[PDB]
Amino acid sequence: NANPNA
Amino acid sequence: DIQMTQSPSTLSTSVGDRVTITCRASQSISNWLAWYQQKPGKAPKLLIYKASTLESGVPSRFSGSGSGTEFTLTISSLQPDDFATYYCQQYSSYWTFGQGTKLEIKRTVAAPSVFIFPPSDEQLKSGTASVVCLLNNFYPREAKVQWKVDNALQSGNSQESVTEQDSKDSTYSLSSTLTLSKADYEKHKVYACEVTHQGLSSPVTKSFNRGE
Amino acid sequence: DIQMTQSPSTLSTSVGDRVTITCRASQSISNWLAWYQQKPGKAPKLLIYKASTLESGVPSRFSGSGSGTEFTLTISSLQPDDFATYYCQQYSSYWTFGQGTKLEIKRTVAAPSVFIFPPSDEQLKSGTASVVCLLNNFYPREAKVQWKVDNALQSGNSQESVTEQDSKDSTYSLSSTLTLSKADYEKHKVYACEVTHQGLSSPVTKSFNRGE
Amino acid sequence: DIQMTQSPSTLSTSVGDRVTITCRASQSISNWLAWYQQKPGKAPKLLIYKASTLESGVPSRFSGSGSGTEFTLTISSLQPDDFATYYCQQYSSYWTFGQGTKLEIKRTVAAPSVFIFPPSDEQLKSGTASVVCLLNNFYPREAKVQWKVDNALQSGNSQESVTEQDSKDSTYSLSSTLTLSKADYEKHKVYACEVTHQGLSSPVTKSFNRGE
Amino acid sequence: DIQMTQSPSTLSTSVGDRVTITCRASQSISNWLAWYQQKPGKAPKLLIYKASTLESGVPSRFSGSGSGTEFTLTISSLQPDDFATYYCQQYSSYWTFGQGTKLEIKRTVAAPSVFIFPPSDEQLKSGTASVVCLLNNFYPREAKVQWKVDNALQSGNSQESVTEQDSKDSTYSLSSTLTLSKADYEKHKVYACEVTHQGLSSPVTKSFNRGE
Amino acid sequence: QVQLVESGGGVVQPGRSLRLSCAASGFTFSNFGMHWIRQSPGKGLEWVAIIWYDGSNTYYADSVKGRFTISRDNSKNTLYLQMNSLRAEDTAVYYCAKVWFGESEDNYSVDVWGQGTTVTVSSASTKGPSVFPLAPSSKSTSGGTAALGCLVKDYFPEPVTVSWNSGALTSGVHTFPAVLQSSGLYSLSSVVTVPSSSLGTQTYICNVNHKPSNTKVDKKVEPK
Amino acid sequence: QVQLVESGGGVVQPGRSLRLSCAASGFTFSNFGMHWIRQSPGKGLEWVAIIWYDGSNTYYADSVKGRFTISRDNSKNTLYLQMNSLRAEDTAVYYCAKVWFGESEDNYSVDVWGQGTTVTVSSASTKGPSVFPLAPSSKSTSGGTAALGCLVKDYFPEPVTVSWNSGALTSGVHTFPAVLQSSGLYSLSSVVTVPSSSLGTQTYICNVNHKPSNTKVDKKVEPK
Amino acid sequence: QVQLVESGGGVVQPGRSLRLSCAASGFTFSNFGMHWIRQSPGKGLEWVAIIWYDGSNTYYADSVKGRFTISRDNSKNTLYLQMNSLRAEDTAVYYCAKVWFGESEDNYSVDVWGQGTTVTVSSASTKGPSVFPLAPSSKSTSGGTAALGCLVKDYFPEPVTVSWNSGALTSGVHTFPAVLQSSGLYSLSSVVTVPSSSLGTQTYICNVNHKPSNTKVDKKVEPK
Amino acid sequence: QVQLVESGGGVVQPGRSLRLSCAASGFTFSNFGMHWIRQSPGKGLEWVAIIWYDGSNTYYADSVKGRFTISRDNSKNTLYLQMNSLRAEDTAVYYCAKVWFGESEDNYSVDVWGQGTTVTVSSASTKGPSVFPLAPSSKSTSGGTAALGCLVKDYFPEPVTVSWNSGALTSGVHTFPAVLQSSGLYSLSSVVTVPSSSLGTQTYICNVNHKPSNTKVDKKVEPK
Amino acid sequence: QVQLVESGGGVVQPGRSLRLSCAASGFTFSNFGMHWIRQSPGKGLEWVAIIWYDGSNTYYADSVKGRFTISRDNSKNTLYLQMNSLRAEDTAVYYCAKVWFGESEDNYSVDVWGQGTTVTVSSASTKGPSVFPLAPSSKSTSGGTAALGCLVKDYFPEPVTVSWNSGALTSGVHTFPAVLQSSGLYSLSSVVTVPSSSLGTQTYICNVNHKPSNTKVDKKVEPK
Repeated sequence: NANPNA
Repeated sequence: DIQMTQSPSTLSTSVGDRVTITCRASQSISNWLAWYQQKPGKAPKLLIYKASTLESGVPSRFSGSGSGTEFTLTISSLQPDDFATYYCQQYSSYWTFGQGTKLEIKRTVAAPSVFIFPPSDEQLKSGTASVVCLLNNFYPREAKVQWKVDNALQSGNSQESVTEQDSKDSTYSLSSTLTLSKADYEKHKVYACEVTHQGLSSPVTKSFNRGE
Repeated sequence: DIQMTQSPSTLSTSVGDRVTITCRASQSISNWLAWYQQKPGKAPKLLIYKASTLESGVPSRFSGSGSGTEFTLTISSLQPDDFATYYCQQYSSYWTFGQGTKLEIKRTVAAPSVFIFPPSDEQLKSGTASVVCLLNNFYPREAKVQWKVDNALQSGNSQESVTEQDSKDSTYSLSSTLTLSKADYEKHKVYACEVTHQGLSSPVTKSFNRGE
Repeated sequence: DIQMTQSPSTLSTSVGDRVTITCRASQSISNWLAWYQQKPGKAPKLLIYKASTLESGVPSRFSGSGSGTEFTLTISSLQPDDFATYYCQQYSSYWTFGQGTKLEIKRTVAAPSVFIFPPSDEQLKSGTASVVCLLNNFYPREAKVQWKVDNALQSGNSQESVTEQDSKDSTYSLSSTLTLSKADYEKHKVYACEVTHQGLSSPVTKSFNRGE
Repeated sequence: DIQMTQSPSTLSTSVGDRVTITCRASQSISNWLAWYQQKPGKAPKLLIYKASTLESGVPSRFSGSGSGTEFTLTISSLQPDDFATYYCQQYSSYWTFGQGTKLEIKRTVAAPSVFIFPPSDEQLKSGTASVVCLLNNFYPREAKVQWKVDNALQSGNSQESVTEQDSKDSTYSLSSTLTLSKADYEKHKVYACEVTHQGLSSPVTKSFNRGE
Repeated sequence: QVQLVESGGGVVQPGRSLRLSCAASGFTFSNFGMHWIRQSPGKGLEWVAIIWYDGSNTYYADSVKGRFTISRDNSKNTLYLQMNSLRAEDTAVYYCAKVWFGESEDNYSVDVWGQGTTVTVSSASTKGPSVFPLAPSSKSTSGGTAALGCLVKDYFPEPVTVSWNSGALTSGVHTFPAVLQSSGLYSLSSVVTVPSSSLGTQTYICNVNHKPSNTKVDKKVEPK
Repeated sequence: QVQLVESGGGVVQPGRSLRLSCAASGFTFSNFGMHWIRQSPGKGLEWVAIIWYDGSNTYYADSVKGRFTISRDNSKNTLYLQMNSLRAEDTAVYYCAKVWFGESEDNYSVDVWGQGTTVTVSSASTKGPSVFPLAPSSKSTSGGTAALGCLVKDYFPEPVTVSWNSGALTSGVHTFPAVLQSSGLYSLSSVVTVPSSSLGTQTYICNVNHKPSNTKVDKKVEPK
Repeated sequence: QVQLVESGGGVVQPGRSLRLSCAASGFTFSNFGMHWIRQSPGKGLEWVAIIWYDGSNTYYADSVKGRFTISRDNSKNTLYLQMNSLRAEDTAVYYCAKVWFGESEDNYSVDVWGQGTTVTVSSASTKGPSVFPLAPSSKSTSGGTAALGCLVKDYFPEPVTVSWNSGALTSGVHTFPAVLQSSGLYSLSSVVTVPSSSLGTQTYICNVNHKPSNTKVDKKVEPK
Repeated sequence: QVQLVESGGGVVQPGRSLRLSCAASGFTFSNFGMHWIRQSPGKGLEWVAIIWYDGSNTYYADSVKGRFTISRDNSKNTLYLQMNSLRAEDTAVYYCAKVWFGESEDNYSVDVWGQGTTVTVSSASTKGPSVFPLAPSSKSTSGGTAALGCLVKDYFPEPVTVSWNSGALTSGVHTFPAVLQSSGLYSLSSVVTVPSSSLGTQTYICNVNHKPSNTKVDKKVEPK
Repeated sequence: QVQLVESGGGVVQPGRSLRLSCAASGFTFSNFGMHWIRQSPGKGLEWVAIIWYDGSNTYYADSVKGRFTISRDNSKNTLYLQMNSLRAEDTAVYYCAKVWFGESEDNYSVDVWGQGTTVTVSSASTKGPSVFPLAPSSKSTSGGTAALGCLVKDYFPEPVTVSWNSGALTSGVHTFPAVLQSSGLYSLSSVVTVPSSSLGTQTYICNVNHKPSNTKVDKKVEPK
């Protein structure tokens, strides 16, 4: 559950 | 697989009350806990993330607290818009939800009205017999319905259904359906549903005779 | 291994009485002694530590005393909530508990009612023979039950069971079960249980004949 | 919970004096004692830890001593910057502070000037009556003010307020406010405050008549 | 580099037995210990991690225990599929494995069959002389094979090879090969292998004469 | 504002496949990862899958790993979920959801949920309901109030609508939630309380409608 | 307040292993040492093990050293007891307990005990009971009072529930505590005193229920 | 040097919640544990809570356990104290404090205290003050000196400022500390000594200011 | 399920280089770190290297540090190990292994091992075996059972296959594991027990096959 | 093996700033914390700063806190120390150092030190030296041995090199370490013992060289 956003 | 547990499962409360609900994780999730609100027949809405951060647009009467394995959600003053189901969710390792806590509208005790309906002649002609026991306008929700056929307790042949809180008076209605084959139905005489409820001093029993 | 011993093992007392129980250690344990109260079917609760320090929440009618090898627990005025079993525990070298003292509700003497039941023919068909002797509503608990088969005392083939004090009248009931093989049972005629109790001026004897 | 106690509660001293204050714990705290200084309207500052270690930056005229349950703080030569309140704190088991010792500027005895103020017509119109007795420029601080209404002593209906030592002349000012209902106030005639002070050979009494 | 040591290296056991193997680290590794199973000619398989967590799919008859420097693996009831080699592994500081424990199928004692083979004339023509001593179908595995050439013990010129436990009868076979130059071989006459085994009261000796 | 529109749900036999879609608007879809989460009365809320904003990383729950495949079309701003080898327990309401914006080292979850689409995995065939009257009489009368109704039994699939007197009677109507039977067919009841003095004279008709089969039934309920 | 909940107890054959757990709440679990203490009718209260707050030091009673292993998971707030090589005498009720807070140089014991979990070490197999009537007659009558009952013999394991006339008769009922026999099977009796004038007309049936074996027996007791 | 700045204090009704914050600067905040300590006139100095440098261990005073939650944000160098279910006795000045650096086996306390923030728990409503004159006369004259003043009664909350003649009169001014009354409203007095020869001719006006209610009152005190 | 397939192993002269590869399937290879671990009869199991999921951190054993380089291709789901300056003691079976999934603060090791590839570092040249008969006689006869065999000496490298009578004789065959000699050539024996009454009449031929050198030898064993 | 190369040192005026760098090779730099430690003749060895492997925690000595800033660039494998507001007492040799590898709960220090770089904080301006001869005569003669030399006085900064006869004369040369004078200029002496019988005939010239100022002076020393 890391950063899935740009 | 992280297990989540919410308490209480159901809380009867009134507008303006101070509400505190708890949420526990099977292992340490640090502070990675979110709270989501969902109204019936409606999409879930985000309330709190990082266990204590208020989402933009959420009124200040909501607050979160807790870390590690114990978390709490507090509503300082309940408002009618806050009647919904509240879920906690760990997001430290994948995502698992709790069973959910339903905030119920607390009101005075009202005993149920009990009615019984026999199977219709068309359904009896079709080979099946459904008997319906109705509990109307009662509170609280907890009640017990036992089917008795010639003074013999039934088990595994009935189904129960409960309505949501009525928008006008916050009461419940319950239907119990006893399903039997035409041969099983015609192999007995007396058919009764017995109802117990916290608003009833004594159990209420409705019964009919097959053919009467 | 420090041995602990409590006296008395059982104390019959009444509401309002001053109760004192003693506890002794096989060697000097200084003042490192704790007292625990346990009610039947419930977890133990801590009452006193350091032999004389009252635990928070404990009413002041409890007090401890003692040092070295002799310690006492005193209840200044007994109340109905205090009827329970009390264990002492040294914690000077590891942890060992005493056998416990049970505080019993003292009442007037009541003689037992004695009933006997012979083995059923079905159980004899199953290969076993149980004979039951019942003593109902007696006080105090101390009683002696002797089985006599054709006036011959039995030993090592019976088991006794005693209930706790009845909540309504604080009486006891006792069951004695004699178990024998069908061949041993059918090789005799008369089966009696004789009962002696401090409330009985003379021993009571109940008997039956096999087959009657 | 370890109780801490400081003596004396107040110490009147002069510049250049040797000051010694004591602090005692309800149980043994070994050497884990700290001393904190607080000036009025300002945050406390650490002076000593480990009961006798001087904090870096603290002038050498401060010293600590003591072990077990008795501890002392010594100022070898008092300086005007040292007029403040001193608290001890055990940190052997959690953290508890003493009540604090305030170092007061000692001066010669000065008798108070006594003034009385009657209730304003506006407050009487508002339904309440406050009578004010003022003691100006007195030392030491201990004095007694008793309200007498038609020679009847009042109790439980007055409140006192005391200023800090004046920066220029180290004097005190005291206000006493007697509060009464309009009906109680108009149901009497004479209103007096009687003052006793160590600089007064006899008590001083000021009084007025309602309406005069 | 943390050193690991397993005991015992080999354990003879039977189906249904309770098996306990131990593993020790040169320093404290907390609970970061894993157990891996490896069957011969097959890749190792994970059984346990964190010293006591069972891997998914592993039967419940496996259990781990231990902390610090001592750890144990327990099989409550041995099954025929569990005859394999078990390795412990610390993963507190890098990764080091133990020497491994091989679970052997325990059976009754069977004495070896001893056969001797002289070098072939073709190999002698090739310039080398290999003498082979064979021990067939023996248990347990411990045995001693001594080469004697004209009653003179040989050392450093032989090699031994052992088969795995036979799938059908759980026996071992061992080959000993004595290798010599043609000139060394032709400088002697008698060639014998002597075999000792715990099931043999006296050593068994097979021998031939060079050229026979 | 943000809007999510799910499509593709329906009734599917076990073992078949189905492709769900999620249309996103109100934000830059290609800059955010997305979740699929399902909700059923038996299991509550249950996360299904997550996909990165660029599709580079995908994760699945263990109960669905190897059967579901999540993908996306950033040129069309469309999220897809191909579901193969469906089981009966996969019946649920499925939501797509948008991950919130946070810090680089924080953990992430969802802030905006979609509308939801219902998926029912069952081998039951489409079947119209049987409407039976719950006739009021002395045995369904307490004082001056009586109860009557209609039992709508053995229909598939959901949903069905029930009205009374073509919608003219709504005061005192209680339509119970449907219950699933062992046969995979739904059943429910609709009840109404009426003045006992009106029985035998006032006509009560329940109108059951089942859009999947275009069924419209007007059943008259007469007293006994 | 402080709450401790034990779980994991049950019936285990001798020589097998068993893992007990203790869930703690209401306080900071990682800050306190814990005890396991067992209680049996033959030995009374008996200390088993102690563990430090960080697990660095553990101690065991001499009778269990080398067989029991105490551990803890401070991230889960859970106390564990792995029991290997169980013997018959280990059958007891096991409590976890919290050490009280005190001074640095004092000796320590426990202040709050858990609820308790029962562990029964026996080689007996699950078996339903035999219900035999204790029939009243002239030999069990004194005045207007008679005694009758039911003997519940040779069942395993504990417990069993007994009711009379489906619960309608509770006044004067005495169910004795079970006793363990030489055969490893339990047996008990349940008796009731009734007016002799009611014999032959009032029906008395004892209802024995044993959930571990799903046993339900309704035995009618008739006079002789 | 080390600097600590508290914020978040104010007036709160009993039963409501309040969140205090403490901003730290001048040192590496994440390397030190922190305390919250409060001071009230009734109890003096009273420790409230402690938190470890990483937040793993927290401790609370008995009077606040279960209601207060201490936390920290090492990325923001901020210490937090969430106070729920506030009682009247929680009115105090709250300081954050830094633990000193010491030896590994020593006991620890605080060396640097913050500025402090005032928290007032009261059900009183916002209310401007009543300004009453303390009129001088012959009974309040000793020689050439007379005394006059203003009584500032029944205001909430703190504070109020009092000046005389817009600050032109400062010699001989005594503004008493406010006292809390049984009604939950504050009250204080302000007095000043003036030359008796100036009575009746020199005008004296007290200027009371109360920023929370934007109250400004200039009351002239005339003799009777 | 999870599958790992090693390739690239073989015989290599000392001082040369070699590249091993590991093909992964059944999981997202780019999401997991990997280990290389080797096993030899002299040292047992021995960890070699570890690489992070993104390659940012790598670790090596001290005996191989500075000579081996581990890498990965997440686009091809392939793990690589470049081994330079190989020594004789590097002969072992090499496995790739997958790190298990765990908690953020736990330590990590491997849960799934690959199939393994054998690496033999030796300066020996490829050489076919010499097959010599182990002829049965009176000195190798006990009762009705006799033993005969074939000695397969001085071959390199491993492995060699031995059959009897083209596979028709398998009962009683014992092929010993090969042993490495001082000359770097392998040698082994294969024995079989036969009925003594068949000696001199039944023909026994051992078939040794070595595919790397295309060696096929059928050696007949005759008595003396 | 491990190698550390410092750079950035030189002459800096008091009050100015300077940035030191440390290049690491031979090991994985990003896996280890680093120290800066300085050494001066007045204070000996003195720890300056420590930085974690990821830079999250840094510590400084009390004498340098607030003026020095330690940082690192793991992408360049470079350690940095920005020194502002330099004082005279900061003149020392600065080493970077690598923390050793140990156990998780151990305390840590350094095992490998860098080469060191010299930092000289002085307000002296660059100035060439004055070379004066220490001429031998009868007053500096005892038997057949005489002493002569060269005094290299009042130069800045360090260092200077002294040779005799372009390096042809090295036997018996003693060059003393330089001393810093009150004026910020350095001074040293070089002496040599020669046979008295060689005076007046053998030519002795001292060659002072100062690369920072490109100063070269050849001074001939003649007897008196």
